[PDB]
Amino acid sequence: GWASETAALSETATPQIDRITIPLHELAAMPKASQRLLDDSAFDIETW
Amino acid sequence: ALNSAVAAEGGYLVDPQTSETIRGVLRSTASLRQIASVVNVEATSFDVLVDKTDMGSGWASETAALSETATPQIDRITIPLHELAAMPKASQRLLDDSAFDIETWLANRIADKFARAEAAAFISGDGVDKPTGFLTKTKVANGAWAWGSLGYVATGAAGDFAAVNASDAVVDLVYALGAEYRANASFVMNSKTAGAVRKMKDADGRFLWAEPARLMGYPVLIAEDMPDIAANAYAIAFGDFGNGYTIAERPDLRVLRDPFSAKPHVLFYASKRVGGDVSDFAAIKLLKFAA
Amino acid sequence: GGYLVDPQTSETIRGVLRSTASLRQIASVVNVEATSFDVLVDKTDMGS
Repeated sequence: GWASETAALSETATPQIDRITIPLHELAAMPKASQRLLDDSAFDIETW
Repeated sequence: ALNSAVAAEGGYLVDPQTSETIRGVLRSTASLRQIASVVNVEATSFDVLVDKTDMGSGWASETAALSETATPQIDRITIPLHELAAMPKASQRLLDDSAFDIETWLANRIADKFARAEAAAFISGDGVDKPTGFLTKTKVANGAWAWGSLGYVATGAAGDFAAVNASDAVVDLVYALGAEYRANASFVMNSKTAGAVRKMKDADGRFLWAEPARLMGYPVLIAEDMPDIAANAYAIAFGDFGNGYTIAERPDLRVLRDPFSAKPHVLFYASKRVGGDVSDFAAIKLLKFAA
Repeated sequence: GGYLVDPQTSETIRGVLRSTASLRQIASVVNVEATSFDVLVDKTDMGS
């Protein structure tokens, strides 16, 4: 603030630091493919 | 564009020209420093060494077996060299926007106050944290004069000078001082004592005493810190302060500006340190008004 | 200290700005060192 010609000029204020956390979770998927329908199938399911 | 008197019709184009230097009341400077013994000393104290006595001469015979003669005993006097400090507070917004030189004026106005505050200590100051003036030196009647004391001559009447033979207490004070100290000696009075001296007039109304304002031919230092003519006061002193009084000082003024204590101000802290008391007690006589 | 401040004073005295368009930059300006100027025109034309 404007100090003015005469004043004590006390301590004003300081930005209060706040911390935001990005917990970094994981994204998972487990397609359960049978073994039969994996080698007797003409389509490559393991790459599909 | 018209007359410079009325404001709107061209009166705003004037700008009063201010002073060159910021003047001030010209206060007393007769400080006894210019007549006493000022010695630069960068220490905690000054220790003078005097010879309170003298030797003995023989006038030896042709066959006399010369004996040992006297030898002057020696006195040491310690000038404590106290300090004098003043701390004026000037705003920082002022110092910036103040076309004069406020710092140089503050140091020049302080050095005027110090040269004036130490003039009181050299005359009537006591011993605590300040030089002892020659008035606090156990004044003893003259004739019964010892070394550790200042002599004085009495006037007669208590309130003022003698009732009948006035102006004899002044002349015998002169000739009670020693022909070698009177060579360069001077009275010390205040403004209202030197006035009461000039008002002294003979039996016909004419002044009996005939810019430096000397008295009986000897100079007069018009102090402002000696006592005036009271019931039992020492209003007039006279002596060779060139040898009687010694001043010890550091010939500078240490100013420490402090922008930190008072934050929007600067708070100049200046302090020179000076001390001094009488070193030759035989060289200062006094005029007590008691009896 | 409030007596010895002496504000600055805007080295040149300014004024409100007025328009400079004066019809001189479209009209005909004739330097005439006389009591008056004449012009000679042809209010009509010839015949054929």
